[PDB]
Amino acid sequence: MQIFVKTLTGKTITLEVESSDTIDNVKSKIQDKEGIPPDQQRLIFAGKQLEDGRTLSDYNIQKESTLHLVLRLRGG
Amino acid sequence: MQIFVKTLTGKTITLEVESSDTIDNVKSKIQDKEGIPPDQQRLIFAGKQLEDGRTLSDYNIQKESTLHLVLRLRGG
Amino acid sequence: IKELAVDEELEKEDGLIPRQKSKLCKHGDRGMCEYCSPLPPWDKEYHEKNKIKHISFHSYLKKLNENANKKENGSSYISPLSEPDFRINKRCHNGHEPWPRGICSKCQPSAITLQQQEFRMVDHVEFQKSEIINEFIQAWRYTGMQRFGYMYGSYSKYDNTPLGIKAVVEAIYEPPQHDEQDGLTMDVEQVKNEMLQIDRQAQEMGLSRIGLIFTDLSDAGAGDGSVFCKRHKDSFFLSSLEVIMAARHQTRHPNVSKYSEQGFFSSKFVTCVISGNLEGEIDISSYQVSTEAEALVTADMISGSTFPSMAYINDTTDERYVPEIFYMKSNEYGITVKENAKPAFPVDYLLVTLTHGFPNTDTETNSKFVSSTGFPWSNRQAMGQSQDYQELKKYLFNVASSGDFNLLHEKISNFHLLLYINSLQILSPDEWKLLIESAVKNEWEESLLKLVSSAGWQTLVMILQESG
Ligand SMILES: [Zn+2]
Ligand SMILES: [Zn+2]
Repeated sequence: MQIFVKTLTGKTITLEVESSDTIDNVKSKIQDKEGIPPDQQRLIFAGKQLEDGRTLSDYNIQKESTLHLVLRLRGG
Repeated sequence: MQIFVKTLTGKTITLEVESSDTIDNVKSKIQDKEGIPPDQQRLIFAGKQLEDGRTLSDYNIQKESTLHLVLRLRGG
Repeated sequence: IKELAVDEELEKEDGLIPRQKSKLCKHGDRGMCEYCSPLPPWDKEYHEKNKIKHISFHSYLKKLNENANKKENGSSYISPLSEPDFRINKRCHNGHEPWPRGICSKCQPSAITLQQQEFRMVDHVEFQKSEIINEFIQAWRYTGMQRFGYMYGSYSKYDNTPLGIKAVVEAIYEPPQHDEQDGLTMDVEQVKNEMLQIDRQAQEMGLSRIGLIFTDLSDAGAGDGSVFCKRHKDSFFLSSLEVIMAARHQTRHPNVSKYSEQGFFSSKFVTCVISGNLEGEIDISSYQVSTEAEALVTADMISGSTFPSMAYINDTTDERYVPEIFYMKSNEYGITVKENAKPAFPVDYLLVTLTHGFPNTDTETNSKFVSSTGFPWSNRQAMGQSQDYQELKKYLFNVASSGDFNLLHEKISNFHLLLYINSLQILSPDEWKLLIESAVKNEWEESLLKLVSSAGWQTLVMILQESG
C-alpha cells in the first residue's frame, strides 16, 4: 500500500508496505535507497517509538498514512 | 578552479579561484567586484566558518561547490 | 462594497466639538448665536491651537461632503474623492486625437504648485512593547550593518485627535536581505515570493502588513556617544532613494473606500525610520508620503539624484510628458515668488509627519504577543539566531519535560515561533488554525487542553526528544 515516509528534514519519499507486514521490511527499504543502518533508523508514530521487531497491526498503520523518521547525526 | 559564492538574497556570485591558495585571496577577489572590505567578511562552508589563514585543501572544498557570504564586524 | 470595520465607525460619528457660554454672547441661555455654536471637526484653527498639524482625513471627508451634498436638489451622489491624475488622456475629447500630434490645455497636466497636504490618513502610530523593537536594534549591535523589516498590525480609534485613526503594530517580520555598511538594496522578487506565504498566516491570526522599518545609525565612537546626528533641520529628513520604496509599497496596498469612484483611495501605510535624536539617543521618528501629488507621479516620473534632499526630474520620451515643478525659496536679498526652472527639486516637502509613542506599562487593553521576544527570528542569517530544531529543545521543550499550562501557554503565543511550526506542517491545517487562535485570544484554558490531548502535539514532542 501507499505510505508517506518522511524524515526529520522534511523530505517525504513514497514507499511500499503490506498491511500485515513487519516494520523491518521498511527498515530494509531505507537501508537500500538511503543506506542507513538500523541503529539510526528511528520511526515514530502516534507519539511512541516504533520498535524494530513489531508489525503494523499493533500501531494500526493504514493506507496513505504518513511516517516520521529520525536520523541520528553526531560528531563522535 | 570554479567556485560559487551565494549571499542571502538568492544571488550567486561567480569566481575563479586557484585550488592551492589561501582564503584571504578569496575575500580579496570578492572585494574588487563589489567594494566590501574583507575585515568584516566571513565565509560559511555548510555551517562551518572558513578561517582566512588556511587554504582550500584542508577544508576539502571541491570544484564549483556552493559557498556562503556573510558580513559581521568584530567591534560592531 | 464593504470598507474596514474601523473606517465605518469613524464615518458614523459626527465628532462635533462643544463650546460654552461667553461674555460675547448676547442671546439667551436657550440658544447659540455664533460663539457657542458646535465647532466643526475640520477647522484647522482648533487644530493648531492644540498643536495638531493635520486635519484628520475622516473630518476632511466631512468637509467635502458639505461641498458635494447641499441643501439644493443635486440628485447626483458624486462624492469627489479621487486621486488627481497627472497622466495624459489619449482620447482628449477634441481634434488633437494623438498626443504625438497635438495637445491642448484640457488634457495637459497643470504646473505643480507644491502645496503641502493638510490631511494625513494615519494620525498617530503606536507600538505594543519596548522589548519588541529592542530586538531589532540588537540585530545592528551584533553584525554592525543596517537592517530591514515589515510591520504587521491592526487599527482602532483614537480619541486624542478629533475623528482620527491610530495605528497599532503587533510583530515585525524581516525579509532576507543583503546588508551593507552604507545602505542596503535587496531583490524584490524573492521578497514578494516570501511575503505571499506570510499573508496566508496573517489572515487567520488577524494581522496585516501595514508598515516597514529600516535602520540608519552611524555610531560615533562606541564610547560615551550613542550615534551621530545625520537627519536634522539643515540636512535631509528622508532620502530620495527611500521615497521610491515608500511609494511602491503604498500602491501595492490600497485602502477600500465606498466614496471613491475607483473603489480604492487614501492608503493607510506607515514608514518608520530609526535615525536618532539631535543630542544623544536613538529615538525614532516616522513620516508617511503624500497622496495628492507624489503618489501618482511615482509611476512615471521619479528619478534618483546625488543629493539626499532632492530628486532629479528627467525628460519626456514620446509618452512621458511632465509639467514644470515650482516652489518658493529665499534669494540672497529677499523672499521671492517661484523660481524653479531647474531640476533636483526637494522631496522633504511631500512628507506629512506622524506622532509615534509607546503605551504605559501599568495598564492596557491587551498586548496579545508578549511571549519572550527572544526566540531566533526567521530570516536573521547575518546574526547567529537562525537555528534549526536544536533551538526548540532550548526554547520551549515542554518545560522541564512536564510543563504547567500557565507556564506553557505563555511561551506559545510568539509570532515567529508559530510561523516556524507550520512551515514543517506536521499538524493538520484545521488543528493548526485552532492552535494559533488559542494563543492569540482569551479564555484559552479549555482549548489548550484540547491541543495537548491531540495526537499531533504528542508526535511533535516525541520527534523533538529523539533529535538534538
Ligand atoms: Zn452664542
Ligand atoms: Zn485634450
